Amino acid sequence: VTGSGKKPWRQKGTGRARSGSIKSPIWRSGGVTFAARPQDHSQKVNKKMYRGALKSILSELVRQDRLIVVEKFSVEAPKTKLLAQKLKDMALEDVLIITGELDENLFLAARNLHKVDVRDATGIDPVSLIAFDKVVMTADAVKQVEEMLA
Amino acid sequence: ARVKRGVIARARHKKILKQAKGYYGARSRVYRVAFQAVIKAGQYAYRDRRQRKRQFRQLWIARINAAARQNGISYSKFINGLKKASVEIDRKILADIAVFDKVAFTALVEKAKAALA
Amino acid sequence: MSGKMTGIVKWFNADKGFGFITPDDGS
Amino acid sequence: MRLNTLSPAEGSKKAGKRLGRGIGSGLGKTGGRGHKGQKSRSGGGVRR
Amino acid sequence: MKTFTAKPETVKRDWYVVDATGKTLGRLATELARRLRGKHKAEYTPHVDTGDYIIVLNADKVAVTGNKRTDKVYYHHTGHIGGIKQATFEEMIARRPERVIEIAVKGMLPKGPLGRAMFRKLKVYAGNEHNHAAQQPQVLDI
Amino acid sequence: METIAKHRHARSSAQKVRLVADLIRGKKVSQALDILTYTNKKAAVLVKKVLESAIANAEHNDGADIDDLKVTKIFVDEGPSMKRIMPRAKGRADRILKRTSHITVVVSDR
Amino acid sequence: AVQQNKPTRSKRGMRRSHDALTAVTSLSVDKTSGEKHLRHHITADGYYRGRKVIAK
Amino acid sequence: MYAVFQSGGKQHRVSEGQTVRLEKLDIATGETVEFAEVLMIANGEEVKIGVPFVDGGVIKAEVVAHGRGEKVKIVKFRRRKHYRKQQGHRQWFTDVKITGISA
RNA sequence: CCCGGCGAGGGGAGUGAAAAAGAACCUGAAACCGUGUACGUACAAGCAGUGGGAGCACGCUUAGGCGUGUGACUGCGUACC
RNA sequence: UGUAACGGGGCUAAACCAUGCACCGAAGCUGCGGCAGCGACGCUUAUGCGUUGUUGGGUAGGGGAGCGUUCUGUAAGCCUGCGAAGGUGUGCUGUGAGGCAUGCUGGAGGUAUCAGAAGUGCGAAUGCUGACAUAAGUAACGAUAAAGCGGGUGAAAAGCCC
Ligand SMILES: [Mg+2]
Ligand SMILES: [Mg+2]
Ligand SMILES: [Mg+2]
Ligand SMILES: [Mg+2]
Ligand SMILES: [Mg+2]
Ligand SMILES: [Mg+2]
Ligand SMILES: [Mg+2]
Ligand SMILES: [Mg+2]
Ligand SMILES: [Mg+2]
Ligand SMILES: [Mg+2]
Ligand SMILES: [Mg+2]
Ligand SMILES: [Mg+2]
Ligand SMILES: [Mg+2]
Ligand SMILES: [Mg+2]
Ligand SMILES: [Mg+2]
Ligand SMILES: [Mg+2]
Ligand SMILES: [Mg+2]
Ligand SMILES: [Mg+2]
Ligand SMILES: [Mg+2]
Ligand SMILES: [Mg+2]
Ligand SMILES: [Mg+2]
Ligand SMILES: [Mg+2]
Ligand SMILES: [Mg+2]
Ligand SMILES: [Mg+2]
Ligand SMILES: [Mg+2]
Ligand SMILES: [Mg+2]
Ligand SMILES: [Mg+2]
Ligand SMILES: [Mg+2]
Ligand SMILES: [Mg+2]
Ligand SMILES: [Mg+2]
Ligand SMILES: [Mg+2]
Ligand SMILES: [Mg+2]
Ligand SMILES: [Mg+2]
Ligand SMILES: [Mg+2]
Ligand SMILES: [Mg+2]
Ligand SMILES: [Mg+2]
Ligand SMILES: [Mg+2]
Ligand SMILES: [Mg+2]
Ligand SMILES: [Mg+2]
Ligand SMILES: [Mg+2]
Ligand SMILES: [Mg+2]
Ligand SMILES: [Mg+2]
Ligand SMILES: [Mg+2]
Repeated sequence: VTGSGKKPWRQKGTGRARSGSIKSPIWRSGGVTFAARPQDHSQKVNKKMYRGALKSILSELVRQDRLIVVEKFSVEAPKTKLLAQKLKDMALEDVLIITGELDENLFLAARNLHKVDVRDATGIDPVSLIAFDKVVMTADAVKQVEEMLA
Repeated sequence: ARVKRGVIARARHKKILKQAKGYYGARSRVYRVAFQAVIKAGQYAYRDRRQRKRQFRQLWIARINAAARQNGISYSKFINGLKKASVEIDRKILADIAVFDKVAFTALVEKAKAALA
Repeated sequence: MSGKMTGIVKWFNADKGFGFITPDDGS
Repeated sequence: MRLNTLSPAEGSKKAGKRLGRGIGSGLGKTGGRGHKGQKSRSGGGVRR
Repeated sequence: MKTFTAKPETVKRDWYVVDATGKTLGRLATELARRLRGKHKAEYTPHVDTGDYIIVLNADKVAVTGNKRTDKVYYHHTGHIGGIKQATFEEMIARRPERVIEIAVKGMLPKGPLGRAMFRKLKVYAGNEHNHAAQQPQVLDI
Repeated sequence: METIAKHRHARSSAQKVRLVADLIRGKKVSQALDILTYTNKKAAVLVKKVLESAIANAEHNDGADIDDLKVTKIFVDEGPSMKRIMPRAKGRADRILKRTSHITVVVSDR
Repeated sequence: AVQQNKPTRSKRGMRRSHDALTAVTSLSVDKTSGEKHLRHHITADGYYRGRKVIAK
Repeated sequence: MYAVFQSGGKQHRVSEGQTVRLEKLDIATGETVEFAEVLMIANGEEVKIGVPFVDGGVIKAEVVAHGRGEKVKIVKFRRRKHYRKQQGHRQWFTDVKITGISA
């Protein structure tokens, strides 16, 4: 705290309480007693625990019928209108679309829709796999997920 | 973070200050005094739930002793008569009959006298 | 002078080193 | 299986002590420290 | 139900005349305080004055046993610092004999506003006569 | 028909004014004005000027005859206290309080 | 020379029980000008017991 | 006419057509109970005193309602010993209405 | 527009959705101080309450009697850390 | 300091000794109802379902289970100008921390559930800051060099001007 390290009054003689510092955390505009620091909240997860969790929740999306597998999912031109038409034809609103390839027109046509997210097969995460209502996998992305996850 | 605790401490003080209605002075206005006074009222209420059963039994006994000596027998003779006649009437009901139905109390006295004779 | 007014408590206890009206020091 | 349906295992998360937050918590005014020792003092304790 | 309580408006009180010639002082006084309290009534109530008005006559001819007639001492204090006073039984009888009965009953009555109200019903007279014939008092034999 | 007049920030103590205000509660206004005329307090000058303002407001703004009027409510509230520092001996300072008031006079027929 | 407990507002009101003002009982009326004045005092216009004792 | 009977460990003076708050019974809210152990029946200078109980007497009552009583607060407080408790309590009861005193 | 000292301040009128948004201006708690109403209180002694409890006032009500406020009198009872 | 060496009144028993029958008398015991803990036993346990005993004063202290607050996800969801939060009342409810509903004010945000992280709960520290009491409408109004009157001005003059 910006201040001075001088006693605001003497130790004794006055009728007031003992005090040693104006920066005291019991004063107005004093310090915080346990002031925080920039700390890292990252946890370690073991690799076999991360894969056990992904293999668990992909089994649960199968058992809950929240997983859709198609051969191909392409958009001709990078238009969100085309993507919304295709997802309306698929009867999908809240969806994660994981594709084993890099589709730029699909990334651009899905970038503005908050209901829709598009991932690479490497970039899948459990919290997205839960936060989205349906998950659409390319069959190649299935082959890659099965290969990473043994 | 930084929980600001004005709402909680206000409702916590008003829960006590509602219980302290009727008290004199700062005992009904000031939390430091009221909380100190509500606790004493809970202590007294716990105590006097026990003392109620003493004070009414004492009142009932004094009313039975009056109506029995009005009919010419003491309390201690009269309870011993009702024990020897096996009459298991409790002394709330005996004080009520001694007040409202003095004839039935007289009949109870004569049962107790006949149980001693 | 709201400065002097804000800070008055600091010094109304100005000298406060005086007392000892107990010549019989209690020794 | 949503983010508002997960719950941890039993006995996994334990609550943790919070000293000096009332009589009912158990860890009352002194917080497991007794009275007027060296051990009750802030930073107190002897070396190994 | 709830236990009956007497009510001060609906309570009835009666008048009794007791002759105090030759009777023992304290054994008289506890029966007087019993009937001023109302402990002879089935509708007795502690916070209610249910006792009876009592006229006590021949108060100067009350009897005590032993040598207490010459040895019982009534101390009191005037408030002032030397103000302890002292009177014997036969001095209180010669000077103001009603106080003897009044003090004995005041000591046997409850302490408080109700005990003072019970004491207001006690009406003692040194002689053998009273002005309260208008209240049709009965002869109480103790 | 009630008519209100207020002198907010009356430079006077509320305790000093309530002595005057208690004299005329429930009175006819001709009697209250004579009491305030021959009362020697400063608060009588204040509360008289307020009662005159309440009368003139009742006559102008509300259409009321003065002879039937009667002071039904009058009360003095504590105002904001401007505060000064008065120096004392041995370097000690004392903070005097300079009380204010809010005079309120409600006058009506009923 | 100072208190040990804060005295109540009840005692404060009981101390102020005698601090009430006595209003003037009745104003005397001049017989000539018909205006009201204090008994045994002159009027505001300068009358007292009828006559005009001083112009103004 | 009144009568005296035991219920819930305690006794009750009661006439016909009375509503009596008893301690909680295991009876539904509309059925009819019968208190056989009657202690005294008075019928206007026609008393009968149960030496151990009245033989032929029985009280037929209808259960009106069950319920819980008024909340009471239990406060324990040991001064200067850093101890207090709070505890509420509501006691179950059962209001009945006397259908008739079969003497 | 009115009272007032060509004041302060206020009452109207008017604006505005709102002036209990009027510049001492969002919401405006508490301590504290007041006005009014109900009850109690001037023969009465103490941690000021609690248990009981008359009476009074007010509401409800099918009169059933319950509430609410007060609390004469009375048993017990010497604050907290 | 005052009776002041029965608690008092008072007592010649209302004292003492012996015996006896009564009765009062505690939060003790018993009765009725309700909660919980730990053990039994059995179920066919869903790891709790009957019965069953027994236990339940408690500081330091150890163990176990919870409430509520702010924030993040769930939540571009739900509630909300047909009135949010907040404030003030009332009624109901739970074993408790508490909860729900609603009247008035207020006039725009709040947030279930299940998880997560805490600047997470205050009556005390001669605690810090602000506001308001108290004493109290009391002390005092600062050299005991001294004032009085007329007139003026002015809303108003002991204090200003002449
Ligand atoms: Mg230095
Ligand atoms: Mg600052
Ligand atoms: Mg800071
Ligand atoms: Mg790694
Ligand atoms: Mg209040
Ligand atoms: Mg310590
Ligand atoms: Mg030690
Ligand atoms: Mg130690
Ligand atoms: Mg006593
Ligand atoms: Mg100086
Ligand atoms: Mg002190
Ligand atoms: Mg005075
Ligand atoms: Mg103006
Ligand atoms: Mg706004
Ligand atoms: Mg405001
Ligand atoms: Mg307030
Ligand atoms: Mg009186
Ligand atoms: Mg006193
Ligand atoms: Mg009660
Ligand atoms: Mg002596
Ligand atoms: Mg008992
Ligand atoms: Mg027990
Ligand atoms: Mg049981
Ligand atoms: Mg036990
Ligand atoms: Mg325990
Ligand atoms: Mg402990
Ligand atoms: Mg959020
Ligand atoms: Mg609203
Ligand atoms: Mg918020
Ligand atoms: Mg609220
Ligand atoms: Mg609201
Ligand atoms: Mg904190
Ligand atoms: Mg505080
Ligand atoms: Mg503390
Ligand atoms: Mg402090
Ligand atoms: Mg003052
Ligand atoms: Mg003065
Ligand atoms: Mg003085
Ligand atoms: Mg003086
Ligand atoms: Mg002076
Ligand atoms: Mg001077
Ligand atoms: Mg002059
Ligand atoms: Mg001068």
